[PDB]
Amino acid sequence: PNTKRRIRDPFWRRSGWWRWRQQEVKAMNRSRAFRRHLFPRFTTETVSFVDAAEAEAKRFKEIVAETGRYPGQTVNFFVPKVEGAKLDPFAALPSRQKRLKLRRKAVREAEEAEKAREDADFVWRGKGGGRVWEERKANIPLGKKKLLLYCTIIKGLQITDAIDWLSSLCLHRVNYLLNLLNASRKKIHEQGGDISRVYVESYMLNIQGQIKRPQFRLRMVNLIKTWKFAVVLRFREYPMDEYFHKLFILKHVPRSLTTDMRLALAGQRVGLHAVRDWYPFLDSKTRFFHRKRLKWLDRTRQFDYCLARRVFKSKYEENCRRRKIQVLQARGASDAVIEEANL
Amino acid sequence: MQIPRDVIFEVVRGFRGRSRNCIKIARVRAMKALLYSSIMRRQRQRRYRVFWIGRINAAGREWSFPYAWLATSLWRQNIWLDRKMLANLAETEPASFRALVNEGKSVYFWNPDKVRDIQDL
Amino acid sequence: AVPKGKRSKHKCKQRQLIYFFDQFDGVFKRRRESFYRSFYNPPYFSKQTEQTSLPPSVLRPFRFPGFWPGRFAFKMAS
Amino acid sequence: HTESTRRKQQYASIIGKQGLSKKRCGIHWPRYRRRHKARRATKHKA
RNA sequence: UGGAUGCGUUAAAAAAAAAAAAAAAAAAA
RNA sequence: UCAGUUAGGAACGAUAGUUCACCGUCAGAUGUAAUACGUGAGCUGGGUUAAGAACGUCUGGAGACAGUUUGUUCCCUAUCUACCAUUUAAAAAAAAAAAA
RNA sequence: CCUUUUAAUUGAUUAUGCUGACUUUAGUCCCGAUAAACUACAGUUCUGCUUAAACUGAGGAGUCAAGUAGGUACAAACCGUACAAGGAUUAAUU
RNA sequence: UGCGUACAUUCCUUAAUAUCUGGAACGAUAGAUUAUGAUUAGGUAGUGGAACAAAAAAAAAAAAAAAA
RNA sequence: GAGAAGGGAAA
RNA sequence: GGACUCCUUAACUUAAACUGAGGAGUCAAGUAGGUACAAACCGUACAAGGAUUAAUUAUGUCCAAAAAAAA
RNA sequence: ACACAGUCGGUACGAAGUCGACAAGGUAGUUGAUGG
RNA sequence: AACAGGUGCCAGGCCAACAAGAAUCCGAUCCGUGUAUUCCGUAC
Repeated sequence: PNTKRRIRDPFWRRSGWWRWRQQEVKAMNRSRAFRRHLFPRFTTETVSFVDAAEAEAKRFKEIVAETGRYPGQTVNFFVPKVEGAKLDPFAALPSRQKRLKLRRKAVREAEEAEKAREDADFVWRGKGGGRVWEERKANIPLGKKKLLLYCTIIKGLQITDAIDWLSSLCLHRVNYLLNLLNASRKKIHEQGGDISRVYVESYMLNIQGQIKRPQFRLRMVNLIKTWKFAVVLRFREYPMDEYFHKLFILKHVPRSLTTDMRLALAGQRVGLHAVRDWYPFLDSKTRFFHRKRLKWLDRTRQFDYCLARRVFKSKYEENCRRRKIQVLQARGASDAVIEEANL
Repeated sequence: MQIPRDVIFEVVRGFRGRSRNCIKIARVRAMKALLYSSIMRRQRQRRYRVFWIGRINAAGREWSFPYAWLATSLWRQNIWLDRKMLANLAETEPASFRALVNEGKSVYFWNPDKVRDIQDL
Repeated sequence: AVPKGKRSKHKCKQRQLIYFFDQFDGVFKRRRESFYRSFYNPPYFSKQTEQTSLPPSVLRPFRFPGFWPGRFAFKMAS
Repeated sequence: HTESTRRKQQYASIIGKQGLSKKRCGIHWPRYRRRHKARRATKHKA
């Protein structure tokens, strides 16, 4: 290796990383991160995401605690769980996966409803929202200490970025995580999620155990352990508004996407217009200078957040629709079939 | 046990590390915490009293009447406002505190029977 | 020589973060950079995996159709 | 100890409620049944 | 066409010197 | 003898388990004391204080001697303090979404 | 519930306690002796050591162990494997 | 000629079991708790009194106001 | 004005 | 078959938190204050419990640290 | 965290307004106490 | 209340070849051998 590479330390620095310095520097960093945002100067509404299943579970348990009875009970009372009991007192409520399914259903319904709402182009929604999947893999022969490294690598990344990350490491036991990621991506694509805007939002490690083997030594017998762990990953499909605000406004673009763009330009698989088309996302320098240009246009009030968002969304959707139509046409399908596919 | 287990676990809330949930360590930490509380609750009265005393002394010195003379004057005048009340008047009722200082001076600075004028002889 | 006491959870967490940064900046960043630079060449084709692998190819896919301005597929011939 | 305290708390939570079932009572099912039989005992021949 | 070391050669002067890692009227980042 | 703004320095051997010493050479500058008689988780193990064995001596003996001898496994992958080395940064991992 | 009783052997921060689980040391110690190629027009890499004949009238000069330790698909499976006349006079059939 | 400083059964709430605290008093269908009554209430070994320890068993889990 | 002999430093 | 301070003593090198006697005080088994910092010295109207009132105990009054120097 | 890692305390809104507000001002919603 | 077994869990009267209730009302989400009231059988 370089032998002069700068290796980072999160707790100490030559420049002075005492706690007061950390406070001041992180105040500066927070200020810069907040100022990096551009916000629309006119919106019609401030819709916020809510989870009906979670709200109903909360109210159900609050009623149980407040009245000592199930909602609707008039004679008997609530019976907490005891040792050996085979009945779940909260069996009527949905499970976590059921709540996730209901969330996906509600997201689909709201997406369909928004297509027939006036002024839908001037509504602020915020960070949270979209569909969520939770995928679990068990029997991984790795320990907490290594799994923490491999998951801290990928947390917060787009799914293809995470797959590229973990594939570059050439570690045999990371094949488990790679299999989980590949299977999750395939499942979401088959269910109809847009792989392009699926991110790894969080992870959870659950121990399962450790198999012990004797190790015979000079004066004692030891026990060497092989771990058994399970990993749960939370994938989230960002809504189109959040995707726009992330990629276009804050310039937080997947490196996999940027690499694909650069490879296309280098191989001349696209026209010369692609350079200006992809300028807002192509490279670090282009992203920085486009962010500067957008900031100046916003401060002169020539930039329009809602119009830019609409243009970005329309271009993305039209590209996807063209892909679908042309892949159908490549099969020799009839005009009636193609038309009916759009209903 | 010296303290009930539930009380121990309730008192060790907010502590660091194993002291929150391990009974062996939580017991020692809770014993020390409650012993400190017991001693300091008995000790804090005089620590508050000295604060009152210092505040009164500064307020009186502002008018050139140190705490010693002020206290003698009030007690001699049959004014039995306590130290906390005097400090409160000093920090929140300056006019009334100045009136108290004036009353104290009127008794402290008594005059001898005969006064001598020696400015021109 | 042996430890005189048990290392605490706080310090173990600190060590986790420090070792993460060490391994990151020493191995993982470099490996990822090399992996992403290798994309400018056709993928490696192992002659010992011929019996089961796909035929050799040079094309590398564009994996974000929403950003593709060109054609995705050609019309069926006749 | 902790196990005895937990078992006593659970028994105190369930034992006072009429009409429970075996799946609700778990390990306390025979004790609950005997308790209800004793409570009924007073109704015999009114 | 060269490398290291001393068994080889040179110096034994400067200390407000050689040198360094935090320009600081910025008093609540 | 007294005195410092305390400045530069004082070599090697025979017998010997030795320290302190004796003797020999060089030099012509005995130095002294403390630091757990500094320092064995840094080294050696010659003396010395286990099992074997021998001489002198004491008892009736097994045995013994602040008498003499010969032989006899010197462990530890350093957690903390200390010290010597050593260290991009505001950022160049991830995240940090306001106003109403 | 309350009441009365119970011989429950009835209250565990501690016996280098017992039976176990799970942390710290730590992602630290631990990795045995020599290795290459398998090819866009022929071939014979290098090294350590030397009983590697398997009918020539001769069971091929031993014992013992593997309670079947060199069979078989890149298998720590399934299946198969010790024939004292050695069965293929199989120079056959095609 | 002063002042600082430790101590409240001043206020409020509890407790006293090897025969002497009023109490041999006032009540009494099973003691409600003393308002300027007294002594008072640090404590190892030792000794003593009391309150718990969510359970089980028992042939006593509806004569109980108002509502239903 | 004192083992003021914890530190500063006072007539 | 305890420790230290004090008074009076025997032994000791008129030595030792030395040894051994006769009496008081604390500790032992007694918190919080002073005496610079882990019993034995000083002091207590000695600690059932709670509280943002008060008192000249020892002992202080330049600062660390509460507490005097009008005209 | 200086801390056997605890304990006792712990920030006192608005005037951030203004077509404001006894004796003098030289009009500042400024000022009155003070010769050796 | 030991008027045993089984029946989705606590049943004298649902089954169990010889007695007697598909008894009624009330039950968060299914069921009830459960609560309350009542009738019947028993030399079991």
